[PDB]
Amino acid sequence: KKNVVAGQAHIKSTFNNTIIAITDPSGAVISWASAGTVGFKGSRKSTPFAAQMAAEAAGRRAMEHGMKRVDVFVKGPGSGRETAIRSLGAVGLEIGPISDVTPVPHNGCRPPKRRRV
Amino acid sequence: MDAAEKKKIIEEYATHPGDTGSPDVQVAILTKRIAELTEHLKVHKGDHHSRRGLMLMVGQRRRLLNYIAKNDIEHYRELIARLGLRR
Amino acid sequence: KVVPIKTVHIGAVDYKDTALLRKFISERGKIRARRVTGLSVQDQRKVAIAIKNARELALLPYASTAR
Amino acid sequence: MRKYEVMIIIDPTVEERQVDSLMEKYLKVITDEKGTVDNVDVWGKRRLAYDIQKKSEGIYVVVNATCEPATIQELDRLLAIDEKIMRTKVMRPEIH
Amino acid sequence: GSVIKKRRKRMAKKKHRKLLKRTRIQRRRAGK
RNA sequence: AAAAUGUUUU
RNA sequence: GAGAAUGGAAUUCCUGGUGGAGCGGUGGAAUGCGCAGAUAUCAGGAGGAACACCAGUGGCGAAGGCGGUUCUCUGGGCCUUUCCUGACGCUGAGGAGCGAAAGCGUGGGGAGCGAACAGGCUUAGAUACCCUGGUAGUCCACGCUGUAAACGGUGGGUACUAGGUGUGGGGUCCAUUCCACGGGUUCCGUGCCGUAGCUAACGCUUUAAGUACCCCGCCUGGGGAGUACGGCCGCAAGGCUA
Ligand SMILES: [Mg+2]
Ligand SMILES: [Mg+2]
Ligand SMILES: [Mg+2]
Ligand SMILES: [Mg+2]
Ligand SMILES: [Mg+2]
Ligand SMILES: [Mg+2]
Ligand SMILES: [Mg+2]
Ligand SMILES: [Mg+2]
Ligand SMILES: [Mg+2]
Ligand SMILES: [Mg+2]
Ligand SMILES: [Mg+2]
Ligand SMILES: [Mg+2]
Ligand SMILES: [Mg+2]
Ligand SMILES: [Mg+2]
Ligand SMILES: [Mg+2]
Ligand SMILES: [Mg+2]
Repeated sequence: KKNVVAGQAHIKSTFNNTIIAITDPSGAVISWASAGTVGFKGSRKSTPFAAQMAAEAAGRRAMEHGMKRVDVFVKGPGSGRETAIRSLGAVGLEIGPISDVTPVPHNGCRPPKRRRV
Repeated sequence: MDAAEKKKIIEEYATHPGDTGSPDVQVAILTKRIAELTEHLKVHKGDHHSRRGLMLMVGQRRRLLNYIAKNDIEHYRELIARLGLRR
Repeated sequence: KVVPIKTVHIGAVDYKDTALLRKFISERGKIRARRVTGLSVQDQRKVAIAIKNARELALLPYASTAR
Repeated sequence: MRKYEVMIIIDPTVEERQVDSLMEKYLKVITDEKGTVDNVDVWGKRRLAYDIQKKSEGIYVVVNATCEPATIQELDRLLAIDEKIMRTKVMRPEIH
Repeated sequence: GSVIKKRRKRMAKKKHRKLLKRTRIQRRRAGK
């Protein structure tokens, strides 16, 4: 529809799945994907291959929306971060300053209780 | 206790001009410190550690007064009469 | 160990003086550990307090983030 | 009569003259009661390491003043109640 | 310590506290 | 990943 | 240690933009949330709580304990050659105070967390573990309670009895400086190794669990039982004595 050219990427990879959001540098999201959106569901949507699929799908849809090289910010203690980075590279668009936008409390709020598995 | 009234107390309770550590001087200094800390505690009733310091000062002054009274009872009476009459 | 990290001297700390505080702040924006900064305990404490004051007073970033 | 160092971050929209007027009036309220003012340094306009009240820059002032604790507290409350100063800090270097 | 001693005392205390909880009302009606 | 128990011989 | 102001990140909620099918969660799931636009993403705002890095092999406190910054108020410790007093010391039954957390009372606050609780899973059952929710509480003010594996499971004081080696604090000395790097030395901490010695052994060993002296608390087989009766304390829970 509209050519945004520059854009940027947000790669939120948690212990449960991976979410990729291609957005206008104004912050408005242009396209998005996740392991749940591209097929996988449940435990098997935490795999790096699921992040691969979701990242390439989001990149492709941003491409037919007309979006060139990306500045990427990654966040979360997931496993699909790098793999999604490669996926964006493979679909093909220049990747810039991989960030570390993941948050970190200064103690702050109390974390939930330790699991007793 | 900016050392000004401390030196004043030392000189006006000293037994002789060079005296700076006799029980009379010590009791006078301790009493002034107890008064100041009592005012501080009245402002901050929750300062338990400072209150313990105050109790330590009270006990130290009590032992010094006990020594003074054991040696010279009339001197003890004069000292406490100057210093709050021991109420 | 830590003796090979020679003890470093700084003189006055002076939280206003950003040069030393930059020398002791990490590339990410954090305060460097003692075993890597090579400071005495007292100098390290003064440097940490000065870094915190400069952070609160806008002379230093709380975190430099992207390099 | 202790000595203090107040660092003041003034809104960047100030362009001279009125910054000096504010400094003069605050130094006046310091000096009304035996409070000597050792030094006033205006660093000028500097970029803030992070945004303060939506402002990317600020005017930096350093006031070295010898005065009483009550006077310095009253100066601090004036600077707080003022709406034209972004931030204030009152250091008391124990040695100098 | 073999922890067995602490476990024995633990069970005795817990049983007595359960007795107090179940007989709380009667004690305050007539007794301690 | 959870996954209990083991009367009385002489 | 107490008081007051105040800083930034993060969580949650709110408002708006963007965008669209899931999100979340687990061993695997589901409950749950979501086209009434969630998750995500950006901007703005509100609010409560805790203070990354510094930060441990460390510091302080009688103990319990103590970590954003600044100011105000305040306690104790350490060192020093001179100075002062001249045994004023030590310990301390009863007594008094302080005393984590949970708990209680009145009022406030409430983001996150989270007993109870509800639901989903697992299971022979699951009044559990795990998951989604979630109230007291956690927070503040003023009281109350007075108990902990409140432990170094080691009462306080003092003198003496190989060393070796880290580290925290104050001096002082030296050479080059006329800083400091360095070495020494001294006083006070705080660890590790280790001799004599001690111990049933494990281990302790100048920070004693060694050799001694002073004072206090306490023990006398395991259960019954720190329970009953009585008394005291408390609003209650209960605590103390036993
Ligand atoms: Mg308070
Ligand atoms: Mg840490
Ligand atoms: Mg340690
Ligand atoms: Mg003499
Ligand atoms: Mg008592
Ligand atoms: Mg509590
Ligand atoms: Mg309450
Ligand atoms: Mg209430
Ligand atoms: Mg739960
Ligand atoms: Mg303890
Ligand atoms: Mg005991
Ligand atoms: Mg004792
Ligand atoms: Mg002993
Ligand atoms: Mg030692
Ligand atoms: Mg023994
Ligand atoms: Mg009882």
